[PDB]
Amino acid sequence: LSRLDPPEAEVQIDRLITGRLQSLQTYVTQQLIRAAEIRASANLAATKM
Amino acid sequence: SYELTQPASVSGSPGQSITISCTGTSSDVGSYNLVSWYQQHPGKAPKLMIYEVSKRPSGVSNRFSGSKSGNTASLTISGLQAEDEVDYYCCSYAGSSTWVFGGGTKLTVLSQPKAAPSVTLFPPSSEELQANKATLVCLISDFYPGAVTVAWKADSSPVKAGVETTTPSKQSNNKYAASSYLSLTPEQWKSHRSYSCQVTHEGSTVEKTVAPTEC
Amino acid sequence: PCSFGGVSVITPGTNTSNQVAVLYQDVNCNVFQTRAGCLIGAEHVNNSYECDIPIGAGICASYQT
Amino acid sequence: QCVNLTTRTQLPPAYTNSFTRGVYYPDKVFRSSVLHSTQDLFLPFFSNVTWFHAIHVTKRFDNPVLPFNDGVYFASTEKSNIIRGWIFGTTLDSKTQSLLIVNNATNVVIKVCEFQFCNDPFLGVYYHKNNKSWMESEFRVYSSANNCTFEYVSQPFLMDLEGKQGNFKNLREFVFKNIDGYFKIYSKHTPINLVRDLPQGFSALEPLVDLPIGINITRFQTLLALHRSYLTPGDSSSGWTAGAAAYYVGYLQPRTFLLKYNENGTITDAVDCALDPLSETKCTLKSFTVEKGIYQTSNFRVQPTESIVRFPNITNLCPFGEVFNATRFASVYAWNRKRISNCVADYSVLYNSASFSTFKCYGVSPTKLNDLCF
Amino acid sequence: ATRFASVYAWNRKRISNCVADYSVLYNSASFSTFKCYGVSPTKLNDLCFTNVYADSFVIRGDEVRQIAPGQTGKIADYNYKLPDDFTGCVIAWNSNNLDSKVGGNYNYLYRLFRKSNLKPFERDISTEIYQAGSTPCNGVEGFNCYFPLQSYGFQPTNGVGYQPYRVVVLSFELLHAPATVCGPKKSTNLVKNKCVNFNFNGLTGTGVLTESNKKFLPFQQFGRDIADTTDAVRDPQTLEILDIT
Amino acid sequence: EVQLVESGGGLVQPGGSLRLSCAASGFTVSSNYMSWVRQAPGKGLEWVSAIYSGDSTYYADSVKGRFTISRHNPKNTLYLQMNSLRAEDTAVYYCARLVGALTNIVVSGDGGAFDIWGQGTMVTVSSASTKGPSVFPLAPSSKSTSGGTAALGCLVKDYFPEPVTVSWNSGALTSGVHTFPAVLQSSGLYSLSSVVTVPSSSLGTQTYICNVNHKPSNTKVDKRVEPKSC
Repeated sequence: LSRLDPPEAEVQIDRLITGRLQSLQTYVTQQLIRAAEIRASANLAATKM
Repeated sequence: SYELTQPASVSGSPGQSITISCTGTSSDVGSYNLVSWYQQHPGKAPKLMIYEVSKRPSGVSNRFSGSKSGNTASLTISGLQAEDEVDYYCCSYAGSSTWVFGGGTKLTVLSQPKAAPSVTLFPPSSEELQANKATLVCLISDFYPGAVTVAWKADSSPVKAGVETTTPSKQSNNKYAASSYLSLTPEQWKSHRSYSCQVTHEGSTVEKTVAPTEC
Repeated sequence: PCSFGGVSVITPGTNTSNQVAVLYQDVNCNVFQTRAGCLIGAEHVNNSYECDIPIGAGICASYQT
Repeated sequence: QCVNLTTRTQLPPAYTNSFTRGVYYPDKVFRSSVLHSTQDLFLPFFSNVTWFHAIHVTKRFDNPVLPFNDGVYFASTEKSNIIRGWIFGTTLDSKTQSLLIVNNATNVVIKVCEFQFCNDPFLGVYYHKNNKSWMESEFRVYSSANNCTFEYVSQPFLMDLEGKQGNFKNLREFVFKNIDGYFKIYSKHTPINLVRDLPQGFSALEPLVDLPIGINITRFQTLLALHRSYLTPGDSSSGWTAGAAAYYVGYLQPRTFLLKYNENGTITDAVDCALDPLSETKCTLKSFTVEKGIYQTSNFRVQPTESIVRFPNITNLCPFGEVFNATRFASVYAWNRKRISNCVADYSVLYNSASFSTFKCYGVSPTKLNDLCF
Repeated sequence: ATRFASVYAWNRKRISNCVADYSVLYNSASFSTFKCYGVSPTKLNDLCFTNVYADSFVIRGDEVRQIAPGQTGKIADYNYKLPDDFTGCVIAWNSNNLDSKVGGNYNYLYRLFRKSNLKPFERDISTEIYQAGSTPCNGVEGFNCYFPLQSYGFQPTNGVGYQPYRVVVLSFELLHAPATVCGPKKSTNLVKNKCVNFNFNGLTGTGVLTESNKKFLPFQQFGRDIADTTDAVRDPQTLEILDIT
Repeated sequence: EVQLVESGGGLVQPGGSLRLSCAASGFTVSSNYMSWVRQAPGKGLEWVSAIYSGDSTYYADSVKGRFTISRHNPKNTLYLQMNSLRAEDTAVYYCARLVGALTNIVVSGDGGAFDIWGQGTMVTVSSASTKGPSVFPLAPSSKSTSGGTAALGCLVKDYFPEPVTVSWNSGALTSGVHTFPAVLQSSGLYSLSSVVTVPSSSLGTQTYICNVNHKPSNTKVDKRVEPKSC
């Protein structure tokens, strides 16, 4: 905000958006990956109990 | 140490309009307003005649005004009289409730009757001679325009050593003053025959010739 | 920072009614404070019933008398 | 200026609530059997609006000059077509390009010109006694029209010009908008039959026409007419009979609604997103009836109550006249170096002592330099 | 044509219901600056514009480069407001033969600075004053405040940057309403129930034209389906509605 | 009654300090105006003293750390502890007024009208010590006696530094009094004059007393002006 006017700072804001959205998609993927890993493990523990 | 540009020498005929200015910068063009104009008969505290440039002072003759645009100025002094030969200044802002103003526009009113300079020359007193001192006190009053050069004639001899003359100072009758002094010794006072003080006021000359004490 | 806390809504469906309850999570506030947060719009009771909507902190709601 | 009007019993006003109005077709996109939302200037549900009394039979003729806020909703419960005029302008002194909309006895005139205006312009029709004739007698609208920019005249038609008194039988719904300078009109005639303040119910809003104006609108006025007959004392500045009218005005807000369309693609059900917590829940999942449960919402936000500035006590002024064209500067191989600190710097002060030719601040916009602390 | 207005009192002209072109702009006078913001000059005749507004004035060359949608300046901040989302064109051209007098031009005026900010499509009719900081002066030709309107000094002996450039901005919109300002391409026959290309007021595409089954209000042009693509089009001449498949 | 009066005048030497004062009479300084205009004859002026009470950040970037001053509202008098007085500050100040915007004088407008002043004081910061003035009675001559209007006075010569105030007959002679300002000698001394045009018949019969006052040196001389009695 204090570093450029909205027009030209828009392209840096776009890179900020892209990197953070991709960081979120990696994080959410890994979270559901471990969720699916725990899925089979939890069914396994339910079968044992 | 802080000083802004004003037109020092301004003059106008009676019944005419004159413009007075005082300089600022680009940091003074957006949207402020603080300008109040002064009035000084030289040698004493000022007088208020114009403030709130385009509005009304409480008790003031409405012949004076002011006008405001860009780098184009006016303290519009109109309906000039014989009493307008006075000093003028403005006021102005300097940022964050600070202040500055201009360098003293001096107005001189023309079309006034010229008067011969009244000169009075005083020789030193007797006890001043007892004090081993001599002073030629030349006093020039009631002269206008005030361009006077005090000359001393010690028996038709121009003497410049020991001559001290004051600057022209405004008097009560719209004229100026002068008080010149020649400091000599009693040996040089009683050696010469006569002593004359002369002035050159607009070509006119008024001379006063005094003599040492006879007894 | 300032805006820190979760806002939650509870409903039994439009087919049941239109009144709802409002939950906040990290707030020190029909008040009912829980470990999940502060809830308004549900009179806490001392009864015992089987859970139907998971609210949190072992507490649940229902549309009952 | 112009003539004045007297015998005006200006009574205190009354606030009345509204019910589910202000939902129109937003754009060109035809939508059938599909839900959609958009962020635009709309009207919230259940808002406390102001109603102005106009019944004379009493002695009230009020038309306040309200500044034009972005978005205007108008709802008139008329019986004899009382409201006929609207004026748009900011100064009304034959210099502003003012816009007059008038439902004239012959045409519908829309005129954008330099009209000189009076205090309270209005219209008046005189009713004869020997014959049942209605004709526009007093046109006290503008004093001069010198410069013009737009003119539209509708077809020459005749109305009844009723002077009857009774119950409200017609509802006129209008939307006054300003987009890119345009003026969109959404007109709806409704066959209502009540006596007093607006009833409930809802229907779609039919846009009428977009006037392609581009002039500024900062203030507006809705106009009225008067009746002149034997009941008047015999003058127009004090003797006047208005009748009985009712109109509602509402400022629009940047809202968002979810819209329902049938197989015939018609606005049937509209729901808000920010009116209660339930509204956002309903419009989040893009349905109307949602199954029993809990769903994610937004989070609480706090608006800053103050915005303070904290700078050190610095009064020194950066000398830039010595930096720009003082007396003489050095060469390029022996480049002149100057050190500046502990003072206030500015860029708008660079355009006074000399007009520059090339001024390029690499990476930094010239407008923000005073907002950072170097 | 004969004479245009100033910039503070910018001249406004309304144009609609006719054919416009850009290649016809290079016959009566050769232009100097011609920049159409966001729009390439080659495609303008291929789109069908609505509500043409022309804003005309004359300015000095020292401020011609400054007029642009989103910057700051003496004129861009306090005399006119070009919107940032706005789509249009700006044309500036020097005029010495009529706007350059030997003694100088004094009839036209210009406002360098203004008290408050601006809003898009605004004209000011006040001679109010610019005055340093806060607490205005109200201005009557005096020093350390600023009357807004000064006069120009255009003489043929001035410099290139001191030349009177007529500046006209053309403003319009697209893809919002049935238009009438489009160009010299000729229409042809209408084919139905075939997979063909089509064109309606600059809107091109490929598909099948079928008969519609709904009543539409007589001011609607294009309908968009759930995929946001145009699936309904009004005929330009017969005003019949056709579905796109 | 309502008047601004300057007081607390004395000799200042380099390295010393002095407490000036501007006292308002009639109107209390708690809610009134005080503007310290510093005047040097012949040139531009400057308003410097920045004391508006409440003690916050408002100062001019020219006298930082030099002019210190205090506030006393109920006593209707302000004192100026002008410390570190520089020898190049030879000027007679005046405390004055202004106009703002609040009361009936302005409902719409700006203000800024200095309208009521003081008389000023005469304080000189000189490295050298003060010297008592020398009063020499300038006696009437034969031409003054025969001319109808006699001119007489007493020259104040060779006093350093300023000031010297000359009065006639302890205020009993006001008509015709005219005071000629001091001269700046090459060595720095001063010499002023005071001449009153008197009737020639009053010579010898009417006593002519000129009171010469020099406050920093604290010398008062009641000089008799007598005709030439050889």
